Amino acid sequence: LGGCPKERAEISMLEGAVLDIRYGVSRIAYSKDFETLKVDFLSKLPEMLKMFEDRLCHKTYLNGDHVTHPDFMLYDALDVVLYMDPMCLDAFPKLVCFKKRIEAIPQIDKYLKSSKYIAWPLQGWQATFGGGDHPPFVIEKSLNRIKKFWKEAQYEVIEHSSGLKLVREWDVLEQACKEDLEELVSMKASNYYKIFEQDCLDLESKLTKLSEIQVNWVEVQFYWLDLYGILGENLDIQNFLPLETSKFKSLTSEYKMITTRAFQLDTTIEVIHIPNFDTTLKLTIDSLKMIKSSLSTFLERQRRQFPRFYFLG
Amino acid sequence: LECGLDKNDYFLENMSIVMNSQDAVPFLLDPSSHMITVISNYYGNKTVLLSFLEEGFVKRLENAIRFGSVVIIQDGEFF
Amino acid sequence: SPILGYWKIKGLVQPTRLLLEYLEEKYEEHLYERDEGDKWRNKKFELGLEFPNLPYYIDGDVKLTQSMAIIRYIADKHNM
Repeated sequence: LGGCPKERAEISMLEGAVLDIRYGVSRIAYSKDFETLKVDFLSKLPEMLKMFEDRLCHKTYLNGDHVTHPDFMLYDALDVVLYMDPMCLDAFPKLVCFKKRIEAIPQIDKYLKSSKYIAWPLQGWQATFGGGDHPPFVIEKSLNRIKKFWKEAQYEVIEHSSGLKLVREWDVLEQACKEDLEELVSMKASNYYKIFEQDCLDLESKLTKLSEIQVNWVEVQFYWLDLYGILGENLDIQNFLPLETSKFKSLTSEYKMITTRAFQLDTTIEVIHIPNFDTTLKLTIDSLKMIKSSLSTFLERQRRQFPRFYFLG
Repeated sequence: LECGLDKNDYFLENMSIVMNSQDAVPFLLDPSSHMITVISNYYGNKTVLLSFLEEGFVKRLENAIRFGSVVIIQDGEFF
Repeated sequence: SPILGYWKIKGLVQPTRLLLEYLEEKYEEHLYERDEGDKWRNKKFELGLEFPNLPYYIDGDVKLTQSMAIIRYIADKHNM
């Protein structure tokens, strides 16, 4: 326990700070949200590990040059948190040492490798974190990175000269969707995904629908922006094309409400939950193609009347 | 043979060499890409085809490694 | 005057604070009021504590945060 009241109380102060970490585990472990609470735990973890790297400066083990109990506490914690993150210690080398030091005690090391030693779970089977029969698999680690990415989705929004606000930098989210969709397809090849698999099928249906609306929306954004140069601004051109400009403006109202409704949601994934979005955009792009096609018929019928116009472009 | 390996004694020995020893990655050279289908028939669903030239190569193989996919890389010249 | 930093609240200092007042031992507070989030973030960094947290107490070379480390200290300084 120590050689005196002082060294015994020193070892107990370490006990306290170690429990502020062993307990920190249990506080996020029972939650059904745990996979999303881990995020804030692993962010704080660095600041906590650091303090241990310092304690290990000018000392051989926690609480001194004669090895004390807190070092075996942190070793249990470490054993458990390395499963939660394999890279948690790499940023604190002096603790990675302290850890290997404990594990280096010949008798201890021989034990961990012995047959009576249980490789996993961490907690009682009932716990959310570290429960059940079998250690992760990675299937979990990847699916959690997917859900994390989709609750952080952000679109650069920039309004142009008139009313409507535009989405800049399409490709990045557009790419991410594709990549994460392909990841779920490769998860089907895995053996350990079977009932864990049902969830992925739900996430697959959510994202396949998100790429469905991703495709149509970029087309509308492009084709409207092109046609706005052509008819949205001048008086003279809209005078020549009456039914065309009256019908452009009617779609311009709809899309203005569709964007501002979708942008204020503040989650790109949340967009699939909006009523009739795939149907709306599919129909808008069809009408946008009819306007571009009608301009095309006018220009060529104009050109055919004074052939020179063929020269112009 | 059922997959569509040629009757030739040469091509039998070759397929033996490819399969039987895997302690090392095998490099299959064939002008007629009939061999890319042979391995596909053997592994079926598990068969994922990639190429050193395609863009998402870097990540797609990482998905292939994580969940036990059998991978064939279409352009071995470039590596 | 020896100093305890915390919210203007019982918070994590409450039993410790009582003990101190029991031994009529002198000290003062750095209190972050209800609309005073800034006052905390203002001292959050300058505390010289082995663990950042509130409360933090600093007196006779006793630099502490973490309710346990703190309380135990005062307690031990009196064999109590």
